[PDB]
Amino acid sequence: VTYIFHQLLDMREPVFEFVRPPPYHPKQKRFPHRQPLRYLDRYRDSHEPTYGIY
Amino acid sequence: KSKSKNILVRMVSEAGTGFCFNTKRNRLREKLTLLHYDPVVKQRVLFVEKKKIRSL
Amino acid sequence: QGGGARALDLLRGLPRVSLANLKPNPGSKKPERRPRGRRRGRKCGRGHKGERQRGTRPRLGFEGGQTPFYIRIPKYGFNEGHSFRRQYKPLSLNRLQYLIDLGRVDPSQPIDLTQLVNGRGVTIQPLKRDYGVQLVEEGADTFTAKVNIEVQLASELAIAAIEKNGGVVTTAFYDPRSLDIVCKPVPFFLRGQPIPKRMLPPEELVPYYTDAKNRGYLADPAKFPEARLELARKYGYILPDITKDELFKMLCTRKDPRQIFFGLAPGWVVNMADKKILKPTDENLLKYYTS
Amino acid sequence: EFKSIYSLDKLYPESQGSDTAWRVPNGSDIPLDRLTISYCRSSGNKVNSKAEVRFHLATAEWIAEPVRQKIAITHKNKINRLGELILTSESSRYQFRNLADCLQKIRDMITEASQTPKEPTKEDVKLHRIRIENMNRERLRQKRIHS
Amino acid sequence: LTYFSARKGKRKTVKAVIDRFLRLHCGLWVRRKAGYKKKLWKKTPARKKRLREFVFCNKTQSKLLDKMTTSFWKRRNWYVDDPYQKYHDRTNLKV
RNA sequence: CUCGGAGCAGAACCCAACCUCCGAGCAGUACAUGCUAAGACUUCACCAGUCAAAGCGAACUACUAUACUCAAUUGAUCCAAU
Ligand SMILES: [K+]
Ligand SMILES: [K+]
Ligand SMILES: [K+]
Ligand SMILES: [Mg+2]
Ligand SMILES: [Mg+2]
Ligand SMILES: [Mg+2]
Ligand SMILES: [Mg+2]
Ligand SMILES: [Mg+2]
Repeated sequence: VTYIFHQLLDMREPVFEFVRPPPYHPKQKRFPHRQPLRYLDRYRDSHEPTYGIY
Repeated sequence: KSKSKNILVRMVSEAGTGFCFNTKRNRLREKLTLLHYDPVVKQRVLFVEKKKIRSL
Repeated sequence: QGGGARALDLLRGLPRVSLANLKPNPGSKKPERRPRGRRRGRKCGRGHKGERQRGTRPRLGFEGGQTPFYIRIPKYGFNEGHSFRRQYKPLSLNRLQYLIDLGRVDPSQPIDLTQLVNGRGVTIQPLKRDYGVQLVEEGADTFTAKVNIEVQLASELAIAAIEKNGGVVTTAFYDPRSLDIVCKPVPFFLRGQPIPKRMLPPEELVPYYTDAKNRGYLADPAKFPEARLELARKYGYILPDITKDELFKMLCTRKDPRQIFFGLAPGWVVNMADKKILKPTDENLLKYYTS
Repeated sequence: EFKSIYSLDKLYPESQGSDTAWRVPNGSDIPLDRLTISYCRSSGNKVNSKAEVRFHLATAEWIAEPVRQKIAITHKNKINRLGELILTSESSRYQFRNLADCLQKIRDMITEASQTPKEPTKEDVKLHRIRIENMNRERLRQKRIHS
Repeated sequence: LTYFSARKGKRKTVKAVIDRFLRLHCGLWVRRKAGYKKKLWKKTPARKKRLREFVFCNKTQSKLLDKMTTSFWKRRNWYVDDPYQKYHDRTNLKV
């Protein structure tokens, strides 16, 4: 099929991917009582340490 | 309280990993040898009863 | 310009400001409440009988006899040894670049804790088990300054950022006494004590500071060229030849492992009043301070 | 100048010299000049950034010709119409780490091609279904009555 | 609680608290589960996993523990390689 | 004097009496009753308790196989033993 796109149709080959809906999480609360420590990771964008103003 | 039937024993892995798990056995039966999953070696291995923990 | 000029010409036509016409700003003086009168008297907000009104309710944390929350939870060593844990104030490359751009830290001279503290770049608390500064990678993408900087800890990516721009980074240990002195030298000089020697790292930290990967100050200089080249390869930049730089001598300036300050040796007494330096000549003293 | 018993000269007498630690070793696998490195923001706004490294695989002379031909087959899905092998990493906030990831992928590609591993890898689940489907497609294949 | 000590006239910490709870700088308190080392032979795997979790306290308990500890225990610490470093700061928290 | 089922309490939940009845303080089979993790339930607080997709690792192409049958079948912290 790459030959058809590149040679016959004279175009770049379109590639597609099956994308799943983003996972659901309930609204984050200030005191997540009785939830495990990993609760906080569910609402974290990045995995690399942050240092704020410092 | 007086009644007594089973006992709790420590089953120790024969793989030398030191992994142990506790199981219940009848007091009047012979020492247990069981095939149980050992996380250290990550596959099922033989376990042999070593000590009685308590009376159940 | 309706503010400054309108507020002062309008004062010309008002009575003189005196001790008889002053008042606090509204909202700064909340009223005081007294147990007098119908509203606030009688039981005076204490309720009726019980321990409440009499002032004898149990201690904080007591739950009426039920095994309290703060006791029925099992003990666990979350905070075990907290007071003996080493701490390092983070210094980001963003903050370091910011300080250089504003003239608060001078990149033309070696940068150590003293210069960082004097520029009010970082605040170190030796009494709170701070052992110095840790250079963190935040801001590496936009860090452009060429510096010779001495820190206590440095991340691999932070080291790469310093050395891609042609700078030099070294990791240097300071014991608690030395750290206090190097951070606030003037208070130390007013004690009239000879400059002490900097102690060696504890045994558990000797591997860190004797390793070229961390640019340890006790590491073999012959191993630095390879370590510097590895980071250049890993992060896709060309290692500059700093030997050809005009600031090469400054970039190489490093403290002796027993030296707290550049140009000052252990056992010297600083006479600030007379702006002099006293050096001991006794052989036994010189052996002690040089060992 | 102050020198104590723990001076680097005394600790490492063989490594003396002001230039010892600052020399660049003369004796270079991936030439950065030959790579086109671009930086953008991945879905940014998403916190992580993106680094892209693209080079013309066939023209690249720093890769052995047999290695060039085996990479083109294995990673045909990463080669565009112009013939440039495009690698992208967006796993970090820092452009440095993203570029380092892309460069390591190039080094892994060359290593895998040269290794020529004959070890039988474990079949993935998606591949298992395709194997059955390919088997039945061959089973429907016919031959001409009169060839 | 000792609100004013006889020697310093200062508030004191209840050390029973320090031995059981971790305070994250954002205000959250972490604890272990009661009974997580008790009679494991009679408890199911799912229950035992629940008992091993490190969990957060509620608002009321957090307020209580804050009162039972002095300011020293609420400062921002920079321990080297702290396992809990990431959890000291909240992210994407609304209201 | 703790725990479970039923009536009072007829239909979401909850609901008392020195109210009316019956029970529990185990047993049996497994030895992956391994690990891990979305989202939820909750005995009116807390503590405790309960159910779980996906995933890893197993089992598996005969086993209503995947959080065992079972209603309750139970005991915090400190401390002790190891
Ligand atoms: K009143
Ligand atoms: K009233
Ligand atoms: K503790
Ligand atoms: Mg009256
Ligand atoms: Mg009265
Ligand atoms: Mg009363
Ligand atoms: Mg509830
Ligand atoms: Mg599943």
